[PDB]
Amino acid sequence: AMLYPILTQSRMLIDLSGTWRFKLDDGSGFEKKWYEKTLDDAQLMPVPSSYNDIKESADLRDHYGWVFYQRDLNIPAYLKTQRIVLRFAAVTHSAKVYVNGTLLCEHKGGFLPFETEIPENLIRDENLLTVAVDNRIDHSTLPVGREDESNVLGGSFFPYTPTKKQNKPNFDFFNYCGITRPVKLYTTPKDAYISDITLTSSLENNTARINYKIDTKGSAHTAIGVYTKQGVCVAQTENTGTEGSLTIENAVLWEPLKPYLYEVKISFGEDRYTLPYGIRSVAVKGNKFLINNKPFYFKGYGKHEDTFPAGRGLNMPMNAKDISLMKWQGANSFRTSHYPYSEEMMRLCDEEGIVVIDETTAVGVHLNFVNTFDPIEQGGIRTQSHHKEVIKDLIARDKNHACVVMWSIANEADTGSKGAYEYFKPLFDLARELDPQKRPCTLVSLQMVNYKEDCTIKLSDVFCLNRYYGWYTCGADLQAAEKMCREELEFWNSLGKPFMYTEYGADTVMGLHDTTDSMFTEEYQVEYYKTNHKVTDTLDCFIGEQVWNFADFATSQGLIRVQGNKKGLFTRDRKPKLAAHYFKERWSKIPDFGYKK
Amino acid sequence: NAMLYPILTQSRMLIDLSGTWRFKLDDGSGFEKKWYEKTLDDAQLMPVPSSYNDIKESADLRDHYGWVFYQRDLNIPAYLKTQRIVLRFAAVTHSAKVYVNGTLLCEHKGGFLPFETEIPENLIRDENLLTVAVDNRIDHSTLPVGREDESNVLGGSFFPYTPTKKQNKPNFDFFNYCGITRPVKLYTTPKDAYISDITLTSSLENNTARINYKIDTKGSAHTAIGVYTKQGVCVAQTENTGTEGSLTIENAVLWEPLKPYLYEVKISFGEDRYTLPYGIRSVAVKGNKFLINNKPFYFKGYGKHEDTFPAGRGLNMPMNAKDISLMKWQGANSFRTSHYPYSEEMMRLCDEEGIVVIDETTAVGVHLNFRVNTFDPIEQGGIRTQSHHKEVIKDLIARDKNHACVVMWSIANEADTGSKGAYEYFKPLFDLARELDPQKRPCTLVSLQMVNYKEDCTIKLSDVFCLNRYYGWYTCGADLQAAEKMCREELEFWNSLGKPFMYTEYGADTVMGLHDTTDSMFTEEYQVEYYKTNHKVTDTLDCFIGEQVWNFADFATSQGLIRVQGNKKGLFTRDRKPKLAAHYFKERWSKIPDFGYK
Ligand SMILES: [Cl-]
Ligand SMILES: [Cl-]
Ligand SMILES: [Cl-]
Ligand SMILES: [Cl-]
Repeated sequence: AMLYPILTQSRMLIDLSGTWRFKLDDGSGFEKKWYEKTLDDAQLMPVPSSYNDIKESADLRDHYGWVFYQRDLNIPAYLKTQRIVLRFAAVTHSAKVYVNGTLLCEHKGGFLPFETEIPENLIRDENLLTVAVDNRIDHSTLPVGREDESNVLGGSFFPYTPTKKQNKPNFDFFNYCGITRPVKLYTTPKDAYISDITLTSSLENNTARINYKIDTKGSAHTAIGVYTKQGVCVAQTENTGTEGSLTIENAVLWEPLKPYLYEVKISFGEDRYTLPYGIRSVAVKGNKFLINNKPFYFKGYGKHEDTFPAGRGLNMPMNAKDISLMKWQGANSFRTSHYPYSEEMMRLCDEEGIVVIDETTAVGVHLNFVNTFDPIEQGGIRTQSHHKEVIKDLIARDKNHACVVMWSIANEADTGSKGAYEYFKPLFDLARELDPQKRPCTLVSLQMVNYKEDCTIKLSDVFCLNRYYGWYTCGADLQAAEKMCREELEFWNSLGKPFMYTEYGADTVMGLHDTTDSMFTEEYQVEYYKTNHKVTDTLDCFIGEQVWNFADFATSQGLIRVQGNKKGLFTRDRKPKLAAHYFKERWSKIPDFGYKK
Repeated sequence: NAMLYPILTQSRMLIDLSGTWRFKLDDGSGFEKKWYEKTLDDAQLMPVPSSYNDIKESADLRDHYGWVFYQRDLNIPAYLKTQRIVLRFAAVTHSAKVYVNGTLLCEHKGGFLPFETEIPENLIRDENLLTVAVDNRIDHSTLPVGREDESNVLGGSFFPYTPTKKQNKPNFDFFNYCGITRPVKLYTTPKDAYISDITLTSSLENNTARINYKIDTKGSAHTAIGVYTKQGVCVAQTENTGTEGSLTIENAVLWEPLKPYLYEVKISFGEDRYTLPYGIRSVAVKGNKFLINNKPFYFKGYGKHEDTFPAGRGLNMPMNAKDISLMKWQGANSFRTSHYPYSEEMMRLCDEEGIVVIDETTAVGVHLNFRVNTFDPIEQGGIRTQSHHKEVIKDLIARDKNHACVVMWSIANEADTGSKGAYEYFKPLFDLARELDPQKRPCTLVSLQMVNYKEDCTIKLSDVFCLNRYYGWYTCGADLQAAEKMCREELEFWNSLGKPFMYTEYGADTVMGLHDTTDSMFTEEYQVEYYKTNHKVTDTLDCFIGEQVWNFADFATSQGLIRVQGNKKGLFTRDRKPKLAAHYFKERWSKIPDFGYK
């Protein structure tokens, strides 16, 4: 259970972000127990931020292993009358958290929150908070790191021996690590408090019924009230226990680009918590993706959390800039490729009416780009257990978001190979079991020669395809790209279920131009997209287009990465390429609902 | 006036109120209709802290004239009422009205320095609204100055036209970024006895390092002070002490440029607890030398701006750290807070990192003639800024007095200091700065390039002459031989005065990616040749003790025919990428020591 920490009449909220001490592990930090004392001979690092790009050091950017963050934590003893909690919104990839040299918690998974109470007895007059952060990835982590597998995107013409041991990402984006999202101290009443809130809605005529389950610790009485934005109470139930329901007459529905959030206020004993909440329905019916019973057409992007110089770190001005650009362009949606995004972004999307495909950290689950899904004993991928935990934690965090309409279980896994169905079926079953709203589930399909053998066909409610007709195949032959595109997409269209692009694009360096089709130029990016839409616009089961990518982003180094991935419609500093203007024109003429009715 | 930086302590809560706020442009009725009394209706959302101008894609918002309203809910525990509850605004640009529920709590003028107000506990209901109205308007009474009838010298048209809407008329180059620029926080102290200010100075005579302290308090209680090394070893302490005293620091390590050392000075008063980082060092001007720890310093660095995309002037902690890392990579040791006080987070980071700072007021644009003279009597049209200028000096020194990194106060940038009345305007301000700084640091004003440079009143006022000169850009453009000759003729006059002088600005607009082997303005090669030409002169002058370029990085400005999407004089681009000249300076500054160059 991970409610977003907020300031309330029963809950303090103390941000610990700022300038922290920082030290690379030299192989002796745990042996010499650096967490027991002030870090010596240390640097300074902003928190929240990825650490890789803050300095000018390749040894720091390309570090392998642990680093140690630390700050002083001097708090009033009178907080000891309350329950005291340290919340880590995200520490990438793995964390060990120490207060005064006592290990308080550990966490695996770099993109979801975790928390620990501080035992009263540990809090001295002066305290040290130390966070050790591990950046290493392998066959057991999500995202996956290679072990003996070859570098496909960053391969040399002639092999060489690396100077130092390094991570081997099985994914494109740069392995930004550190204290990615805010660290905060918060409090709740000690004896009785709210641990979780679950809300589902049903629309009977113009009356919404909101079913609630309020999970609590301790013995007290539970109450719930639903308020309009302007502050009018529209439903209230007292002494309701855990489960109940209530109704809102003439409810205002949350719609894409037309958001409406009620405020759901909960009391339990002395505890107070307010959750914003939008009322909307999601259903797949035939080849339609229905939001509030209307056939939606996705217009948008796969994104990354990527800005300079914080890397993956929470950047709230850029989040607001990015949503503004989305509305400027006529987009209505994006996918959280390839990890859960910050709660601050997710809550902002609820407020702004941006639809979200919420995706796990499960990218790189692919050992043949020994079978990927062989038994662990025979060398198969070792991620399924953690994959289950990620699904649990992602849905627990994001279940109440109106903006989340579909779960993406994995990106570009080896879904055309033997054992893939056996790996994924329990994960799809888990997502359907745990999501109270029973939203659609998908996996994001890698381009593959044997596409009819993609186990997505047996599992997903929507088929989500990553396809690069005119880039990774048919480059500079867009007539051949159109023919190859049509041949495959007519197969998917024949299945009668909704399908969409979750990735399609062409690397494009701003400022490169040619009137005559030429890879990496701004004009070719436009022609690539025109060619694909010639096909997709004729297919009635094709219900959405999300480009790769919203913006240029950092990646590992190699011969096909021109200082990162250049498939953005915008540059890394959010400037529009020619194709950004193309999509503004195109999306201006396509309705959010009823394009393919 | 006293403004200790808010920190989390054993006696003090610190609750950051930054985040997503509601935001509404005023339409002329916001105060008449009392928008602050209810939830903002039909509002937008805006991140705090940030400038509001670049977050959306709206020219009407970017170029808005007048007021905007920010608002958020403020639901806090009633048990905080056993403490003193304070709302701290680190900066609201330019002027602010702060309401809790329907009640005006405070008003502030001055967009770049903090202000705070206690929240009366009777005002705190079960649910509260916090509304902040923010005014962006500038004129002859604000710092920075807005033009009234004066014409646009950097953005003039060939043919006059009537603007569609009334707009601000900046009398300064940089863009008029406004909004809640820096964090808003709630903090608490004990009610009955608390620390209001701490003043520390250093004494280094007789081979003995001592810290002198003055602790200002409210209420009645006992005072204690201890000084601690980085590793937490107490090196001096006393309990039940006076408000003023001194502590000897045995084995004292001095704060040095690029070799910082900060002690932790821990103070208690009653139940209140506060910790101040502090670097021990001396600053003095003697003859033609700028002495830090009695050694002859050479400034290497930049005039900066607080400018990043998309937050504008807003606090950007990752980029602050990036910028310091780039300065150290380049071999710089210093910068100037052009043209306004910077965030406390930046200043405290400079103390931690060993970056020397020239700390400048908001007084840019004090110039009505770039016929009424700038410093004519107010009643005949002269500039109306002197009263606020005094307040800014008091507030700046009160905020930054304890920083080792601050070695000089800059009283104003490019004022009309060659005109009649300038000395009379500035003498009380130099006197005030010298009276109020407990460390009595050097004072300067930053000198506009002017034909009659020998009449610059800086000569009668300043401890260091700080010159903005553009030999090879705004004069002698594409004639660097003439630039060298003109530069030498004037800088030999300054050298003949025998006092320390330096460049605080010099540079050439440079669009990254434009090149020519043959001297051509706006190319990366010309930027290098411009600097080579200037250094041919400055390296021969024994009283020239510092070079700060204009600018660290490209930054946003008002629109016009000589601003190629902002000011392009950065050594780095706005996204902090090095131009050819940034590599030139890395090589040059690598060969110039911080001490003993001249
Ligand atoms: Cl990627
Ligand atoms: Cl790609
Ligand atoms: Cl400027
Ligand atoms: Cl300039």
